[PDB]
Amino acid sequence: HVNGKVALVTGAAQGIGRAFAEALLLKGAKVALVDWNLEAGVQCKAALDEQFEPQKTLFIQCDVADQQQLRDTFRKVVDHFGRLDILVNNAGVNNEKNWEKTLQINLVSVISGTYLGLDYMSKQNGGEGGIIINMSSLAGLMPVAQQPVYCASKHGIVGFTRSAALAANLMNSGVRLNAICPGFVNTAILESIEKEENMGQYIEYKDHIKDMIKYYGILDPPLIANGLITLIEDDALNGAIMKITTSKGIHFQDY
Amino acid sequence: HVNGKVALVTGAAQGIGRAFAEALLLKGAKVALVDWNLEAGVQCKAALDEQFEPQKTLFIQCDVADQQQLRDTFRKVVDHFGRLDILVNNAGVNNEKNWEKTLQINLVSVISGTYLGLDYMSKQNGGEGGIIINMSSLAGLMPVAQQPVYCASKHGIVGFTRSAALAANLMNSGVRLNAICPGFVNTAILESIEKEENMGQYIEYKDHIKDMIKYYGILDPPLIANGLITLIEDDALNGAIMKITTSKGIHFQDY
Ligand SMILES: NC(=O)c1ccc[n+]([C@@H]2O[C@H](COP(=O)([O-])OP(=O)(O)OC[C@H]3O[C@@H](n4cnc5c(N)ncnc54)[C@H](O)[C@@H]3O)[C@@H](O)[C@H]2O)c1
Ligand SMILES: NC(=O)c1ccc[n+]([C@@H]2O[C@H](COP(=O)([O-])OP(=O)(O)OC[C@H]3O[C@@H](n4cnc5c(N)ncnc54)[C@H](O)[C@@H]3O)[C@@H](O)[C@H]2O)c1
Ligand SMILES: Cn1nc2cc(N3CCOc4cc(C(=O)N5CCC(F)(F)CC5)ccc43)ccn2c1=O
Ligand SMILES: Cn1nc2cc(N3CCOc4cc(C(=O)N5CCC(F)(F)CC5)ccc43)ccn2c1=O
Repeated sequence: HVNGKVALVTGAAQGIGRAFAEALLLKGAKVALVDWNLEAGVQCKAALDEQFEPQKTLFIQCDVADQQQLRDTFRKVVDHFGRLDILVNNAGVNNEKNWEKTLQINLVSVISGTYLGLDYMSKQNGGEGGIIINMSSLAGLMPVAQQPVYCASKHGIVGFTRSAALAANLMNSGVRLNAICPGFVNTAILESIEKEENMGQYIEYKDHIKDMIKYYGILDPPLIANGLITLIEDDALNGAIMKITTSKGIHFQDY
Repeated sequence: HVNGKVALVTGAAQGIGRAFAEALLLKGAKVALVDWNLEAGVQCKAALDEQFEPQKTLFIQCDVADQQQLRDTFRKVVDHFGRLDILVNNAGVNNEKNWEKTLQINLVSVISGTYLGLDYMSKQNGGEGGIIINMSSLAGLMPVAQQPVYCASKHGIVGFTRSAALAANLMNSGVRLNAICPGFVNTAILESIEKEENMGQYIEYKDHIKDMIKYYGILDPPLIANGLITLIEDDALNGAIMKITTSKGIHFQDY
């Protein structure tokens, strides 16, 4: 189901997004790597081009929270690769200080990107259907005392995705929407909990998170990519909230 | 436990917010009615003045989604009444068409209002503690096919409020933060499901909501206000997610 498909992955320069790009590439997708960090993107594209044919990937610099630029980016992806099959709204930040920007990136941009994915992929517009995967977190399901707004953002993604999936069935768009909710993942974002710039008033309680990181353990990005691929290959999965934890592996929130 | 306390209720001009204001007035609070609807707000305070003493209420016109107005409105309330004890972040809209505004109103404003509430009320800032109640919805706990962004916003409030409650404990702020998640309530917002202006692309699916309304029935605003009073009066309730249904009345989400 993945071979020959065109995926747009936001936040693809590193971490989970990069892992998605690699997993999709390994299974024969073409991937637009979309990220606001041009330097990390360049390095990512360089590394991918050592493992994959260059025609298989495209780097586009975009701040997903800039809606005009996001729209431009979708236009570029479809102009470059001719179609869109898979959208992964993966970009996210931890910033409890500039918390409005956290909401803009983590939630608003997931909704706007989702809506663009439906415009490009819905059968209602003559598309072939497709899949949209949105990156939530266990923080989308349970509280995080040291990051309430991050928590808010990931909760929003759960409710939004479950609802949009239901609406997709009703509209016969042919688009399946699912969300992934990882435990801690071994990526650079974990570093953010050390910085008053990112934690603001919550910086003083950062060691509680550091303890949870060690006691729950951390997930390898490839494992999340495995979850991604599962979602993409199983066309029964719509509205699914996929949980990935070190203890229970890849499973689902039941409602 | 309520007598002589100062309450700020957003969305106070009508609906659940008006019910909160009345319930609080009945229990001896002073209430700042904050709402963007000048006409409704003026008539609300006029109606309240016929039943309660005029000095117990202050109407302030404010778009809560305008953070500068919100901040200013907080300053005017505390200047007028001399302190803040109870913040009810109750304003919300249903608008899946200009869904960015819906997030600004339903989620951004709840967080910014909460943060303002804590600025005044936290012990660590020279406050004497108090309570913040956020208005979620059952849409904060489950999907709504015909209003995905409303759902996202209400989910956001649940994640935010449970998280901030835990933080308030860590920080010994002396503030309790709870959320209420009603089923359908007999207010003017129910009319919006009939309008393309509010429903946008989901307008064609509104009958499903209408069917749920007939299925579940409709709650009276005063019952919701009874839920508010329960939260204010019980100092053991922090991070509680109160559900109010026709079937079960006032109860709590168990996690
Ligand atoms: N790592 C974890 O523990 C964890 C757990 C649960 C969920 N998540 C979520 O997984 C997703 C991926 O994060 P990660 O762990 O790989 O972190 P990361 O910080 O290493 O990678 C995030 C990537 O997104 C990009 N990005 C951020 N804001 C952007 C914007 N406005 N426009 C474009 N690109 C932007 C960054 O430049 C970066 O390349 C995020 O949504 C994060 O919230 C992470
Ligand atoms: N009525 C329901 O079935 C139901 C169910 C669950 C939750 N809720 C929530 O209850 C709350 C109260 O809504 P309601 O049912 O009383 O509806 P309503 O439309 O009758 O009242 C909402 C009030 O909020 C005000 N408001 C809206 N946006 C504002 C803004 N930007 N700035 C200032 N004031 C603003 C409106 O002017 C109005 O007076 C909302 O948060 C709503 O989402 C309602
Ligand atoms: C059984 N079990 N339960 C849990 C609960 C987990 N939590 C609760 C605390 O905060 C979290 C944050 C994020 C999160 O998205 N992060 C980490 C902090 C950040 F880097 F800033 C942003 C990205 C994910 C999960 C959790 C984790 C593993 N867990 C597990 O294995
Ligand atoms: C057991 N049980 N389960 C449920 C589920 C309910 N739902 C799911 C569908 O949508 C909702 C919307 C709102 C909501 O906040 N609204 C209504 C629509 C609006 F006017 F536009 C905005 C404000 C509230 C609840 C529900 C309702 C009662 N329920 C019950 O009693």
